[PDB]
Amino acid sequence: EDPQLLVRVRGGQLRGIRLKAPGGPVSAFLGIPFAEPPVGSRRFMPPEPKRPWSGVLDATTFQNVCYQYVDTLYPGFEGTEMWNPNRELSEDCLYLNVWTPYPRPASPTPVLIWIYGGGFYSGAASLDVYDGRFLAQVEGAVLVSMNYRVGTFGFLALPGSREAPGNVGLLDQRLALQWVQENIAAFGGDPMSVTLFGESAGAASVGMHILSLPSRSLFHRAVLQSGTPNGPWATVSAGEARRRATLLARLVGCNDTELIACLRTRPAQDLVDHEWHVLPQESIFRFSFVPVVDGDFLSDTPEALINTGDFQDLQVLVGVVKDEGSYFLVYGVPGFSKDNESLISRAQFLAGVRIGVPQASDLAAEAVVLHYTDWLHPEDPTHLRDAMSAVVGDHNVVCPVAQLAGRLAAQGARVYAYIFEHRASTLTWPLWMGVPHGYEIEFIFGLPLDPSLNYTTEERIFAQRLMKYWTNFARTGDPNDPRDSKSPQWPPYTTAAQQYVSLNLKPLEVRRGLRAQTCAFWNRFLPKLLSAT
Amino acid sequence: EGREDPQLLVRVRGGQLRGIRLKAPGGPVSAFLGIPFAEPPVGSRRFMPPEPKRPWSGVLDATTFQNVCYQYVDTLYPGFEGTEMWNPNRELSEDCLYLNVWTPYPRPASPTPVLIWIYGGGFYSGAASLDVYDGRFLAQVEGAVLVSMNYRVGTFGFLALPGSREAPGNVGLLDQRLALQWVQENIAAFGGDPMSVTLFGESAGAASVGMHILSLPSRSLFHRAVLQSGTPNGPWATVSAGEARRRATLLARLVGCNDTELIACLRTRPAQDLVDHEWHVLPQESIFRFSFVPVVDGDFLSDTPEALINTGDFQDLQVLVGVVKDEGSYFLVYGVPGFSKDNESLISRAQFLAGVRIGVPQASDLAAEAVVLHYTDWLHPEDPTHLRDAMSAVVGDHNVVCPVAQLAGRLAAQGARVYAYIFEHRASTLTWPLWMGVPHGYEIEFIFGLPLDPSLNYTTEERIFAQRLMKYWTNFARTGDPNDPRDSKSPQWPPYTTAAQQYVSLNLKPLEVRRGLRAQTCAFWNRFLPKLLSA
Ligand SMILES: *[C@@H]1O[C@H](CO)[C@@H](O)[C@H](O)[C@H]1NC(C)=O
Repeated sequence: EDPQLLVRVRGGQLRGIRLKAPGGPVSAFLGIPFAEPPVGSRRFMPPEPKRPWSGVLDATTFQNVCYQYVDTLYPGFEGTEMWNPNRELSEDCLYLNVWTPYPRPASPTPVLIWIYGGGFYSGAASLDVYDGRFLAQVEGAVLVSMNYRVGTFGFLALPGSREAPGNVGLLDQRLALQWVQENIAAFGGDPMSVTLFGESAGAASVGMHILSLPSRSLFHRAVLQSGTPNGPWATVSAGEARRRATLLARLVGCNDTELIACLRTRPAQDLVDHEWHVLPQESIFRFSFVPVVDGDFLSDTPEALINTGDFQDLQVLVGVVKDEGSYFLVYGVPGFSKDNESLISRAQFLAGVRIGVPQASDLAAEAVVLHYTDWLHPEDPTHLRDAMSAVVGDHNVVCPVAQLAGRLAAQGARVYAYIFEHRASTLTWPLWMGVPHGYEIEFIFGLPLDPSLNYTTEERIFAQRLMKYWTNFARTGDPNDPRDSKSPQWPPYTTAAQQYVSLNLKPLEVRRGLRAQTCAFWNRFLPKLLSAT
Repeated sequence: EGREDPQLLVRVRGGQLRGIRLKAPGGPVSAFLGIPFAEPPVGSRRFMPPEPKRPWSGVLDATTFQNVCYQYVDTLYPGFEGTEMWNPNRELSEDCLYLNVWTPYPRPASPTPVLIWIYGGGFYSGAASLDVYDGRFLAQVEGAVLVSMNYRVGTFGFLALPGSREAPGNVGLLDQRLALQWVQENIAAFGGDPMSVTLFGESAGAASVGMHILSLPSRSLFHRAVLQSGTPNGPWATVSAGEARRRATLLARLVGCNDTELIACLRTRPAQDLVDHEWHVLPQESIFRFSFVPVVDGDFLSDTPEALINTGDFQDLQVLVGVVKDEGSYFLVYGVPGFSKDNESLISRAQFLAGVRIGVPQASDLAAEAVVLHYTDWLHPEDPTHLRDAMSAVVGDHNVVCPVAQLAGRLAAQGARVYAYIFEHRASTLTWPLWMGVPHGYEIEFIFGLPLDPSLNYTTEERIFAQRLMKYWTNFARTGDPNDPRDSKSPQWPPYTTAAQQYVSLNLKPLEVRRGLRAQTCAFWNRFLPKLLSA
């Protein structure tokens, strides 16, 4: 009974496991319950604090992954499977993991809380890419990750109802943050220095915690990687959530109270079966059950909230990867596949745009096509392919991120921005997808430090660099190594200068304007095209 | 005759002409100036088609330029060369339908290629007698027969009651067509080859050239065409029949006036009255808009130029087209608040938004928003220098550069041999400020070879440059190809194609080949903006 692996939290005792990281041991506490299992009558409902437990709860193993769609587009392919559940599915999934240095830190240590992506329909804190051992070992970071409900279970709302208020997945996260405030000191984490970080939907979730007052007392800093609360995909209106919930119910054979009672009687997989048959249009980067603008958790739209919010005593790190949109195209854009080079035609491109920007009118779609057509090579297949990728990445990530960075900086935040441009050597996706959505995570988490993963020496040093930026940010609100001069400084992002840095194998390069012209098209023009028409 | 220079006595269909031996730098040229090609379009003939000049008797003196067609005289900057060079340089009179011929001296033995100049001036001004249209250098240095003609401008050439007998519109264009006919019949008298006639013109001259391309009865009258910074298509060169009716009726009201009764009243008005009100008839506050322009009459122009270039068969056609670096800069001082020749014209974002409304007077709110969006540099959205240049670009692109791209594109796609240029050399003698760059109209002096006149103070490189340009142009006139078929050292000027979109830079440096004529930006004006404005 190693006394370093034995901790007492408000609910009782836990016993972790000593895990091996390349440069030494780390204490891991895996599958710590933070909520009552949200099962039976508690499906679709807000989480409640886990009741205390007797004796020593075994926290040496990852708990169940929340009930979700499992991906089958490319069975047995590592590129898709790395995002697939790696533990048993179960509605009983409200668990969090903690990694600390071994021995557990002597002084209060900054806490990083990870919030996975997965389009609000999938994900799990237990994937290899979110492994906290390296950050814990190399940087001395106390790292926390939590499971939160996804799909219908986390996000199906009948807004205004008592039994499906919506945003419960987000409340799952909030409860885990609450859990951190109350318990992390026991692990030698500093509750007064909690940085949230997340990618894709996890990034949108971080952004919603920024935009939701009761979350603000629970962290001091945020990192949003390739995702935002604003933009086309991260939220739906009350009216729209009701409609999909209503539609899914009918689809599974089901007054709010009565409708929800019936949904609660259905096996999990039944709801997941028809999850994807509620989207209003054929569309990539669109997700059935996502956070709802409820006038509660989110008092207004994220757009409204970031335009008017006061972000003065807040530090934010935000960024994107070089090819945000490539990944998504192979999920229903004709002409796109991982298996060939996906050189498309002009016609495939116009049809592709109606899917990538599914909310767009004929006119708006035309505006898009005409903006993204390189007019010197109008029908070049490489150009059209790369442009399709760009349309989707810009619409869904880069421009919402630029939009967020701008508003936050204008309104008092300290903002640091990046673009991630190193394609992992081990990437199993074809070359044309470039640096796809999500392939920066393994690097931030420090996976290349595991010599058995066959990442290049260079990639290992890169990963060390990134872990340093992220943890320096966690530590100070500033990603710069406060002992260094060689390698330029990472300047804050501002609305004036619009400075961001490229993250890749070369030293930091400062660039200005993050797709400034193209994001002006998305953030300023297209709205007007739809608000008048 | 008897004691006169035997090289200066020519006969044409209407009689005998005495010309004048002129001194050019490399030797003498024959000039026949002020040859009437039409009955004076006066009195009851104002607004009417030109009637062919009735034969005269005796020897017509053709040794001086004739009257300039009645027109508005620019006063914006009194004393200033930059504006005066464009102002009438002979008496203003409605009796102005004369033309000029420059040939070698002595006149060539074998028939030589004819270049016919059609001057610009927005269809409200111009004269074939301005110094920058001096045909002597092209005549002396390239052995060209150069012909230029006056055509009625403003109301006299373009006021139209479409459908009426007494003011059918496009008569200015018909003046041009009459001089083309005169060339067909008479040019061989001068050693000109009527079977090798190249039209070239700039701005409204270029637009004019393009309308001859687009109007079948003019097609038989020339073989090759040069359009300099102007096109029959685009937002300024034509008006709908309805809009010309509107402008003409309104002008009539303004001066005190059944179409017959109205036109008859207009004909009783002094010429100067019409000029005094010609600017009071435009629908919006605008620059690069002109009141009385070619009308889409279903006669001269059987459809809109856009429709005709979209669907025309241009198989035989050889066309040279291009633009100056800063097409728009000139126009900004003529009524965009903020802009002037006397300072750097650094403007505010506000002045930019307002300038866009004036520069694109046909744009709805959303359309203008799009323009502003497209031309703003979002790195420095408030920068006065960018905003100034952007304002220029907007006006330049919308009126000239993108029309030329649309034209070049359509013509190429439909059988034409198109050669394309961007002229980027700023005259060392330019009197406009530096910020205006290479303004609209400032390639003309080079094509015409003025720098060859050592009294004009052009640099030696400009002299060599002018010669180069004269060579490009007259080769194109001669062959349909601006390239020198010998000189293979010099980089070749490739045709412009939809595939490769090649055009050449014209400046002091040897030819450079570039691809795409503001391709991205012109897709906005040519492909997107129309679609917007269907909403
Ligand atoms: C050209 O230069 C000479 C220099 O002696 C000067 O006297 C003359 O006024 C100049 N003329 C022009 C065209 O400006």
